[PDB]
Amino acid sequence: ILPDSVDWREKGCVTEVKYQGSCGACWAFSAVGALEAQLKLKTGKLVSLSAQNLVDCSTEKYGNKGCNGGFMTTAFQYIIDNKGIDSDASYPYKAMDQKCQYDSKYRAATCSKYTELPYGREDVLKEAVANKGPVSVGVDARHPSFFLYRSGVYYEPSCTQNVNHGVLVVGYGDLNGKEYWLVKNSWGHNFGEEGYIRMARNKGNHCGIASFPSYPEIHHHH
Amino acid sequence: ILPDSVDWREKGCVTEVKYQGSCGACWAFSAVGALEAQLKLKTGKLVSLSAQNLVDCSTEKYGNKGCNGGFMTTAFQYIIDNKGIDSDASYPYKAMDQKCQYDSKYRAATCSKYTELPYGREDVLKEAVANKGPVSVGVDARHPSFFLYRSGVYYEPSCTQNVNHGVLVVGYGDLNGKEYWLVKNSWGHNFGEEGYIRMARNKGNHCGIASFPSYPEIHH
Ligand SMILES: Nc1nc2cc(C(F)(F)F)ccc2n1Cc1ccco1
Repeated sequence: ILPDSVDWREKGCVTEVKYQGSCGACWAFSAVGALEAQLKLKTGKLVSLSAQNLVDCSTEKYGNKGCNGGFMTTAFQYIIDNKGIDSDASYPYKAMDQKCQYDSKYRAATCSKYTELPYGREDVLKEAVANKGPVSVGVDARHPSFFLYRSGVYYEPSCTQNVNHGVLVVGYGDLNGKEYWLVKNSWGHNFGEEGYIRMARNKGNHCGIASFPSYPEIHHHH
Repeated sequence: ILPDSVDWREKGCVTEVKYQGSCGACWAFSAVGALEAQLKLKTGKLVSLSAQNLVDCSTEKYGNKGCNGGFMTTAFQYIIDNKGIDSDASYPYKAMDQKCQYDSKYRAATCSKYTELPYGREDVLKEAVANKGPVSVGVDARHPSFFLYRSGVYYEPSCTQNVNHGVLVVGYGDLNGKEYWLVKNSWGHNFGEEGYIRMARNKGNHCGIASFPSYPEIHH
């Protein structure tokens, strides 16, 4: 039976909010945020993983376009196929397309698989957020109400299920009975509530938050 | 000689900042803001003009796509061709595509002509803002730095001269040695400084602000 509220920040499973600047790397930040939590759960160590490693290395054979966008699922697939991802410390974020510079010497995490949740199932997304960890999702972020959000529970009647922005669901709850998803963005600590947005939950897959969810798992490190 | 600083809000030539919502009508808000200023300068009365009238009626013939974007200059051409535009009060903004509902009986303004300024010429834009009125421009707004802007003079190293968002230049000045354009947006009061942004001026056509400037005129 699921908790009424979850916040993976309280379990030490969520790194500081990142700023993607003028590079469309939301998909890469979403993916490494999902994997960071799995690394903490497995090892007890919270380590920022390299979004830049994904931008530079999870490219055309993964359907991804670096600063012009990508899939969280095919990011996880790169990490599986590459047998690792570098720490952010070793392979820092530059907000631009670079040649691949992955070095196994600075590998900080691996990925053995990823799980894709069923389209528009907010009940199933709630289970995965409670029991597995933070979940990579897409939202429709193409609304001034979204990018000028300051606080409270975001609800936008003009929102669609056509997602265009990769974000991380790190919990859920309710604010005076308005249910929400707790979403970590990569627009820096000045966006929203110190980089987070609470987005309407159980309002018909609002902004497509449950449209294409996925989460990675870790098997071996050595 | 041109003034050091200009602000057309000081002459009562600028309406309230509007909120376009989820409809890409920035081109329409920019076009009516530039015409609103000429209407005040002509009649002495400040009247908000119908961005919706443009979205609905300045369509295929003007290369405009309503909530999917358009051009301030072809909007001015619609007003010239149509022999008017309704007030915002008579033809309210709905943030969606609708059938043309223009009615000459609620006409609040006309347009006799529009002028397009030369590409990249911040000196010529300054002359127009000083001597003519607010100028419709496009900027490159596709930068988190732009939509997160809170105060000061916006400078983005990643900005390009490929413009995508219509806005209105209502002045210029110098804040702490940073030259700026004073820009009215259509993202409501929670964007920037109560709906305005100061954008870097004389920094090589920053964010394309002087790429495609235009202003309308009224004769009667
Ligand atoms: N002339 C002109 N006005 C423009 C307005 C916009 C804006 F998005 F801000 F509304 C973007 C481009 C614009 N151009 C250039 C052009 C020349 C042929 C096609 O487009």
